[PDB]
Order: sequence, then structure tokens, then C-alpha cells
Amino acid sequence: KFEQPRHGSLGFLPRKRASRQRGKVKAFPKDDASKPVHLTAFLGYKAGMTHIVRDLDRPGSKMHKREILEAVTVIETPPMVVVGVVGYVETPRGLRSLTTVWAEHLSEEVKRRFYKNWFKSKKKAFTKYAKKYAESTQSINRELERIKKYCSVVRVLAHTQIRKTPLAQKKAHLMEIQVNGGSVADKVEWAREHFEKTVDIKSTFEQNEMIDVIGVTRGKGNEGTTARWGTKRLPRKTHRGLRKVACIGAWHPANVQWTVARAGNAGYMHRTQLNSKIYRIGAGDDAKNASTDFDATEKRITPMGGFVRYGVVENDFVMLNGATPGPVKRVLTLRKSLLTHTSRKALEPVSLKWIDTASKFGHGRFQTPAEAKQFLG
Amino acid sequence: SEFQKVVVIDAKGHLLGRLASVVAKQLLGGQKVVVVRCEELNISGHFFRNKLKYLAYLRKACRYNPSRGAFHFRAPSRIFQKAVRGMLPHKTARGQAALEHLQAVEGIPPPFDKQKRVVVPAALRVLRLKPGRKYCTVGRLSSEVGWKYNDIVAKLEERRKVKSAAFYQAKLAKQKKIASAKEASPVNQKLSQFGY
RNA sequence: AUGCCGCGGAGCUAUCAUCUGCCGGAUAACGGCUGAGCCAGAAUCCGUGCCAGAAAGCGACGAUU
RNA sequence: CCAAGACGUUGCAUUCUUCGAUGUCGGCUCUUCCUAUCAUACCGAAUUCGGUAAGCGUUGGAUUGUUCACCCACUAAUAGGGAACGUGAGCUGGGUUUAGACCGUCGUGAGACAGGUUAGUUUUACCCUACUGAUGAAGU
RNA sequence: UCUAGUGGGCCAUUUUUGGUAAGCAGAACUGGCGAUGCGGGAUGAACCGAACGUGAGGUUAAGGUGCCGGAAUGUACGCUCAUCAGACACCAGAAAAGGUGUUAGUUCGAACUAGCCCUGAAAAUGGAUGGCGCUUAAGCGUACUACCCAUACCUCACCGUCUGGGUUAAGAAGCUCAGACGAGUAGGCAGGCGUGGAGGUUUGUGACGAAGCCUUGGGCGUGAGCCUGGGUCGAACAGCCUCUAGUG
RNA sequence: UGCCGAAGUUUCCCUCAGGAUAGCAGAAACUCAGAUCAGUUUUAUGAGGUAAAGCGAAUGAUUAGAGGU
RNA sequence: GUACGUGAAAUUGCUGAAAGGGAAGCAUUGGAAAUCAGUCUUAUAGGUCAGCAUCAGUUUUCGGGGGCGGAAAAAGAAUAAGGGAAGGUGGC
Repeated sequence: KFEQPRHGSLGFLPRKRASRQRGKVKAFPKDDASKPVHLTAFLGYKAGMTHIVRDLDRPGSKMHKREILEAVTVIETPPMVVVGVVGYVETPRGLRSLTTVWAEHLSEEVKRRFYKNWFKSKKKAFTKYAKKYAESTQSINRELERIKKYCSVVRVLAHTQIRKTPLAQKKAHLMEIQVNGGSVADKVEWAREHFEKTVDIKSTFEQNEMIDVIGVTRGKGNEGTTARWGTKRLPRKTHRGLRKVACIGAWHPANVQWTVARAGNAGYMHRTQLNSKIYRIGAGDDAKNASTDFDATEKRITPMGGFVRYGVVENDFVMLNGATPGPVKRVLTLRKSLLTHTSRKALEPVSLKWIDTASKFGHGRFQTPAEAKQFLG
Repeated sequence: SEFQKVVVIDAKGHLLGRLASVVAKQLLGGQKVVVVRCEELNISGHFFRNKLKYLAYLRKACRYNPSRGAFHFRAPSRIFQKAVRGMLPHKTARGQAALEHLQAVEGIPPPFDKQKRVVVPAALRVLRLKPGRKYCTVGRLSSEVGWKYNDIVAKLEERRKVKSAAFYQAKLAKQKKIASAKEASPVNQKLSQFGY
């Protein structure tokens, strides 16, 4: 008599908790040898989010050359340290990690990644590797030559200087970033010469690029079918409960189908949201990073009172259009977009007019303390 | 009839059912069998008919938890193993243990590219199908139903063929030297009346 | 049995608020080419993309009382 | 199919199971399948009709307990059907609904009515499985 | 002569009645199922073969021999290409008419007539020649050998029944020779096994351990059952002939 | 454990979920005997009105002309 | 040891043994492990399992020699005649 589309997508189940806390880049952009050697991923921490005012320069739109207000997400992205390289060889069964070469000196931040109990451990990780690196570099040279000769994919191991961010966590987050561009020999030379050095997000992303943001969403715990799946609430007269699915199947098949809404975990899941513009890559040292050109008023990105549950962002940051998966202080992965896009929305340059730094811990009314003292007697 | 410790079979130009039936009987005989180059296996009937058959196979799935439903393997080695598995009593411990004596692979991996590869005349396309009958290759059928390592195997097989060709030239030169020194020996005629 | 009323940060939440959601290949109908084969062509099928990761599929690596 | 689309022609009740009991209509909810296609895509024939095609969608209300129905609208369109005439340890109980009671007809009467009309207790999962999430011993 | 059970039937062949039809109702002959396993039909009460004591060997029926599966990836000559071919009776279902399908035939290039294939052909959880697969078949038609195996047949051993022939030199209620045969529900009959009590019997067993109980021990019988070793236990109990019954 | 082994049909019944009755069946016997027999064939000889056949034969239904009126 | 003669089965704990990929149990045949008895040991004769030989009964599978039969096979060969045409050889 009536029809209604399915409640929810079947492409995202199982709706189970993610097996990882940090987002896994499941696909890297297609390698182009014409392009120069570059990184195709980065790893930051969601500081918070705010809103901005921007003049819309899209011809043919109803609000062309008139101000709009957009919500933006600020991710603190202190430079990543390249600590190693790993080679992948294509096989009839898929990619296989041929070998891994580590840097001579690894910081304590990345060494803590290898220990569940760093306090009680003797901190002996990579000690013999450092010894062999110093005494005999020929074995390392053979390893790098093997990567150049056989491996067709090169990924740099990078860790994040988490001690620069205001986080109680001290284990640095470590990941593999695929190095596209140039020959495999060029990738290895780029990787080896960048051992123990830092790569800044300004080099990777270019203030307007459409990127994908990867992360594990905020966990809502166990939920019912009304909230987990969006089914209709049953009438007030219902006996034994109404926040559930009334019929869970027909007589035949004599089983509950995988396509029926049920209760359980609704949240803490791995998502890869596409097409997020970088509105601004701000430098940590610059004290004018949040100040635009039409605003002056030298100010920083951090609102008054600090980012709620995050603190003050002092390092390089990225301001993205709209929302991103996950809570604050969650590790997020920003990767280059795999698809090509020639849309006017995706290609229009972005020039901000004003960035809101009023306190988000309430109803802020002042942008900076300097004018707060002006208004207050 | 002869018993080998392991039999490596070049599956190029062989028919899927004819080879699977021969292999399945050999496995039940207690013989370990390795089948290489499964992407070159042939099937009678034009491709479109074979493609439709496999699409019919993809349609089979459990109405609850397709993860319980039939697992449709796309790799040509896995297609051949499925044909053999349907010819072995696999639900039984006898026919199940006879499965792990079979190793079907795509291309010829390093442990087997240096070993003699026999063929089965009872399963060869040239000796079984009348000329002019359309046929398809499992490798091309797999590449359209989901298999995604077709060109990697082709590249690795081309490199292996070059290396094997260079070895054959070396073996030809050594055998030519042996044959040249063979006739100089006077025993060659002393063995003549014996048929050697 | 939170006495009641105004405002109420934080959290939760609203298609009551905001952001985000694409191109490859083979084709059916059908139209061609030469005289089967190949080309063209659908929201179709199959893959890139996306989610799960075999708890009895696997690799590289670190340290080894 | 046949030629003057007429005329023809060929196709797509029973009582076997259950009476030491298989919960009996509709709606609500939710899922899935079929194509005999309403809309959308692609061509083809003179706003009108077909071919491939089930990918996605297929509404808000008035009355009636109703499945059909019929209306006022909107809409790209408001296609049809299966799932134990899908779906009561899922709901509601309007229809059906024993005992109360009223009316009409029938009966000498007790009563009858496949006529109308009001009122009328809707139990149980902690087991197995399945499904939905959550741990987890052990090869290496 | 006396008596039991039965006095719901069902299926198949052929003939047939009422019926739009039916895994429908009602009959006639024969064979089956009920009461009946076994080999084959993937599977199934009555379909095909064959009817059954315990075994050894050989050979067959129906059906089969690519693999699952024991047995020729046999021989000879052909037909078939199917975008969801075909694959063995009962049987798991399909038609008229068609085809620039193809192989043949018949008659005056044409009309035809015949096989195979295709169209006609059109549903609902994923899915069934039994499965895998099969295309000079592992499909279809025909011929021809070889081979596979039923509890069927054949020779043999043993068990029982029945039948016949011997036995005054052998619990004569004994001994001995020979042949045929062996399904079974309701039902019949015979001979045995086991339980409680009674008469007789056994120079019967037993506190140096009766009965009872437990037992990865041993022996006997077709079986009901019996015997025994080891352990536990503490006062009674059994074999044979007969009697009896609140006897499994 | 061994031997044998059915019936759902006839007739009557306030009978139709049951009985009596005949049949099938089991035990126990008794006689008879190269007899007295057979779910068979053959030879000899009867009987029947089904299949077919027929409508220029009766009866019944029906097509078409031609002749004699 | 009064929660008292004997002290069964259901059910239960511990120990030992083995098995276990969505039931278990059961039948046939043997392996493996465990366990055990008969038998012999003795009085020319006798214990357990084997191998060959010569026989008997049953059956299976290869081979040889011979007789008879048919159009007293049909053919064919060698050797004499006649006739014939080709899908025509040499010669044109």
C-alpha cells in the first residue's frame, strides 16, 4: 500500500567498534612518475572548530561577492619526523613488504610507541639497530639498494611530535606515508636524506587542496534501533517498549536477516570523509595567523580561554571547511584526494574576511582581551 | 602408469573439467599434485556463455549473512580448486586430506619454475575440441569477474620466460658439446646391434 | 517523594543547526565496420572508491630475561 | 497463429496433513524478493506507441474496522505482486469477539437470525538457534 | 473338528463411469504395498530387478563405467552451438505456428516433408541432469565388444525345520544315512530361559564367608540366560524330579 | 527362539467407530492311494452379442443433386 | 560413629586414559594402544603361523592340435583364354 526506502546504508556495516584508534589510509593516490617526489598524507590532531566570514566569489550564484558564514575545523599539525622507509613489491597476491630501513636515532616519543609499559622497560628498542647502523652502514646500503631494485612502492615511516601539542599522551603516533612521484630510486634517495628530519604541512598541502579526512568517529556507546538506525518510534500505546523495530523478519526465511535493524554499538567507527578544502594553513610562530587582511587586529587561532578540552594551539595548524570525524584531541589523517575535480566550488580561491576567536566555552562576546578591557569599565 | 613424489602440471591449454577430473583421481590415489599457470586454463564454450555461468554462481548467497553464503573465489587457481573440490569427497576426512595434496597457482612461482612440468593429453584443448569451436581462457574470465592481478602475472611470466630461455640456450650448448663428443667414442657402434 | 519560576555554561541533540557524498571497464536493446571479428551504445553487470578483516590467510620489523 | 482485427484455433471442487489446540482480519512497524515497468536512463516507431532495464524512487489527507474503492491535493511518478492470503511471546483490538442488554423478522415456547446495535481480562523467553553488538584460549 | 485375527484398505497395468479439473469420487482383471528387507531409479510404502537362515568362492538381473563411485576419458558412423543447451522409463511436466539455424530427403529455381537447435516460453530466500563439470561430449540416435555388482542363481561348509530310508547290536525319549526348504504384521502353535513358595532328592554350598552389590577380567548359548576370577559384604542358599502362582 | 501365517469382502442388524455370519488362518486328527485331481495346454463340442463392421438391410439422425410427378 | 546392616541406578566431584572444525549414540571391517586366556611345555607322537609339492571339489583366464559343415565358404594367387570399357595409361 505504501513504500519507504531502507533506513540506513548497508555499505557501512558491520557497525562494530573500529579495531584501530588512528585512521588507516586504505588507498593512496595513483603514482605519477612525471610529478616530483612528494608526500601524499599527513597526521594531525583535532584541536576544535570555529566559524569564519568569507566573501563568496562564485559567479552565477545568488550570493556572489557577498559575505557568507562557514563553520571550519582547526587541526593542530606539528611537523612529522620521517624516521624510516619501507618498500613494497607487487605480487600476484598483492603488495608485500620486502624490507624496512630505520633511522639511526629514534626519539623517545616514537620509541614509546613500541612499549605498553615504557616506565618499567629498559628502553632497549632499536639499540642493537643503532649499533649496527654505526658500525656497518654497508648492510643498510644493501637494504636501500634492494628497495630501489625490487620494490615498486615506497612508504616513509613518520611519527608526530606529540610533545609539541597540549596532550597528556606521550606515545607519538606513527604511520606509513606513500611517496609518489619520480622513480623508485628518487623516492629512496628522498626518504634516506629525510631520515630524522621534519616535513611541514606547508610543503604537502597548498591552502586550497581538496583532501580527505580519515578518523574514527566519536563513540556513542550502545544504542537502540531508533537512534542507531533511525527507525520510527512505535506508538505510545505499545506494550513492552516502543524504541525498537516491530517486525524483525517474515516466517520464511526462518532467520533474522543481516539487513534488519538491531541495537548495539552506534559510534566509534572508521570514516573517510571526502572533499574537505583547506581554508588556511597557519604557521605556529606567526602571531597573525588568525588575523586576515581585511581585519588586521593581530591575533592567534586559539579562542579566549583556550580550545575547549584541548588547550592552546602553538604549532602549525590547518583550517578545514566543515566538520570532520571524531572528537577533539583525536588523531586525524589528512590525505590527498584520489579523484580529480574541476568544479567551481572546488577550484575557487578562498580569502577570509574574519575568523571568530570568541570563547567557545559559553557565549563569547569579545574577540581579544585587548578590546575586552576596552568595553569593560 | 607411474608414481611421482610430486607432479607439477603446466595447466596451459588444458580444459578445466578434464584436468580437474584427472587431478582429483590422482589426489585420491595418494599423490601430491601441483598445478601451475592456472590463468591459461581453457573452458569449452564462448566467453559470454562462461561469463554468464559465473554470474549465475555469484547470485548464490545466504539471504541472512552472505558471509555464511557461498564464497565465490575469482582467482583462476581458486576456480580450478573449486572444480577439483566438487570432484573430491571434501566433507569426508579422506577427500579433505586429499585436498592439501593439491596446490594450484597462477603463473609459475620460483620453487616450481626450475622443475619439469608435465602435461595431460587427456585434458588438452587441441586433442579434445573440434577446430572452430569457441573457447575461453580462465585468466580472461577471472579478470572480468573481479580478479585484479592479471597484468602483474603477465609481466612476471614474461620475465620468467626470458630467464628460462637463457637457461635453455645454456643447456643446448652443453648438450651440443656432449653430442659432438658422443660420436667420437667407438662404443657407439659396439652398442648399435643392441638398439642403443 | 527534584516545592515552584527566570536565565543557565558543559554534555547530548535537531533534514529545527552545519558539512560531505566519483569515474573506469564490459555490455543488453540497438546502430555500424569490413565481409565471424572489431567499433559505437543504458540509471544494467564488474571493478577504482567506501566499510569489515579470514578470530585455524600472510608479510616486514623491533627487542629477546 | 490463420485471412475477411470479426471468423476460428494454440498456450500461460476435493478432505491428503492438523481437533491431548499451528493464536483467526485490517492497520502500524520493518525487511527482502519477483517484473507482468508508473516515473527516471538509453535507443526505436506516427504531445502517441514499443525494446533493453527492477539501479533508485513510488506521497500528504476526508470517509469507512475494511483488502479492494472513491474523492480533494501534491508529485518525475504517486506500477503490480510474493514472502504460512510476509509480519499478535512485535503492537493496537477498530472488524471478528462466549456469557450482559436492546430492536426488527421468525417460533405456542425455550430459542433462532450468514440482520442491525452497544459493553466485553490479548499470558510467558532466563532455553536452542538465528541476528545485533562485546570479550577470548591456542599454530606461527 | 475346535478356534484366533479381520470385516477403515491403498498403489500400479489395461478396460471405464460421474466430473471444467484433481495427488478427485466410483467400479472390472491381474500383480504388488499394507505384512517386505535387498540391488537400481540422487532421494520416495506399492516403479524396474529380485523376494531374505549363517558364511566362502564364482557368475549375473535392473542399472550402469569422466570425478564424486566399484567398473572403457572404450570402438564405429553421424547429428547438435543453445546470451543462462542437453542429458534415460514411471518422473516431477508443456502447445499451435514459426527460423535468411543447420543436416538431410520428396516433387515440380521453387514448394515442401523430416531430425537437432532456437523462438513461442511468462515470478517472487540462493540452487540444483544428484554435485563437479561436460561441447570430434562426459549431449542425442544406432550398432559393437570389454568391464562393474544384489540377501537373485551356481558349487561348498555349518544351523534349524520338514521329509524318507535304516538301527536288538543302543540317556531306543538313543544312534545313523539322504534330500528338499528358510520373508513376515494381526493371529495361531511348539520347545525352552528367568522369579516367589510346596513335596521328594543331592554322604548338596556356607562365618576358612550364604545372599546381595560393583567390575576397563575369563568362558558357554542363535537367544532368553548361565558359569567364573577380583573387590565389597555379613547368615543363609542352591542343582535335579515334580507342585503351585500376586511369576518377567 | 523355532514352525505356520491373514483380512479389509458376502449376508443380516436403529448397522455406517460395533457385532453375528461365510471366507481367509492355526492346531489336532482321520481316511484314501496310483488314485482323483489341476488358476495349464491339446483334441471333441456347446454357449455369448463386446471390439470392429454396416446404413445402396430393419429402426433412428443427416448431405447433395438427377429422374418419375 | 547414632546423617549408623547391605548401600544399587539416576545425578555429582576428583583422578587417570582418550576423543572432539555446526549433535551424539550404532553396525561391518581392520590399524593403533591397552589388556587377557587358551595352547604348548610333554607322553614315535604332539603347540602357533607360514612356504612349496602332489591331489580332490568349484570356478576363472590365456594357448595349441584335429574333425565336420557352407556356394563341399566367398574371395584371392600363379597360369591359360574370350569379352569389356573407363574415374583414359602409353601414344594425339
